[PDB]
Amino acid sequence: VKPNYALKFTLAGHTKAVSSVKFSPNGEWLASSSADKLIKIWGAYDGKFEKTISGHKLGISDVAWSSDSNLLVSASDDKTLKIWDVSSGKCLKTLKGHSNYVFCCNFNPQSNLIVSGSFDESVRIWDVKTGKCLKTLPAHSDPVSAVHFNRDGSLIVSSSYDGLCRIWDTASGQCLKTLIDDDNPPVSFVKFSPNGKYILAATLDNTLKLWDYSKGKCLKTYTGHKNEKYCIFANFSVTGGKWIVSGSEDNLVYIWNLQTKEIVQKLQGHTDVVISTACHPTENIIASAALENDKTIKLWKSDC
Repeated sequence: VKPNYALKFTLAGHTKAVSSVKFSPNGEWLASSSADKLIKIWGAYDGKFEKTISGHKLGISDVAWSSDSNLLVSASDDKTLKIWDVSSGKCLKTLKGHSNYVFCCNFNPQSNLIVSGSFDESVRIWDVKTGKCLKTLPAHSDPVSAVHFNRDGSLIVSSSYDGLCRIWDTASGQCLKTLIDDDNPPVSFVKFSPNGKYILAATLDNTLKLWDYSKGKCLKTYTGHKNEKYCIFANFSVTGGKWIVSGSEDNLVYIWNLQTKEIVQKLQGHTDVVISTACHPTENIIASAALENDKTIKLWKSDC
């Protein structure tokens, strides 16, 4: 069994590279962020433009949705994050504290906390209600590329150019596990698996790895794509067959069988690096976004 993702819509509007795409947890919306300093909201099923959200002073690297789909948080080169009310488009809070570019962000599932990572090498944990920084973790010795909470919010995972992944207890901010290989290329992406038992990590050695972080064992490896420079997001696709999905520096979306590690589809259409992909929470739909030769988001649909 293999998927048959086909292009359904191309979403144009951004005027520089598109950095991140995320489906809302209710499935209704797609949010995109860009080097053009803007967030755009689009209908998830037909790609219909909904609104533009503005206020950052420099490019945006990432966006993330609250669990109730009512808030977004964005991470900017302007050294701040902003919390946005999606309905009004208004900036509710500006999160100040990082000393350089903020690259990545996420709400916890509870959505009372935001986690962020920065070029400044720290991971910060922020109170959503007040906008205050609760903890600064001395997380890494090089830029932080990704941050993610697990399903119950009790853990955070971070990746860095220092070649490490680290697992942090949310409440205490203590490091519970450091994952360190024999060689240490930059770790460009990480997230927990749906069940929270594994982490999926990308390295700038053109490789994605699935790890049991408790046991420190690499269970699966996914290769054949191009990823030596950009911090490209990956995903577990779980609405149909169980796949791994990633963008690639050869302008394609790659899809792998999670168990066999075989490449099952390569989606062709973008004209620049595919830096972000997202999988819809209930339907077999992928959103992909590309850098400045392209500037578009594509929506793809499969029967499985």
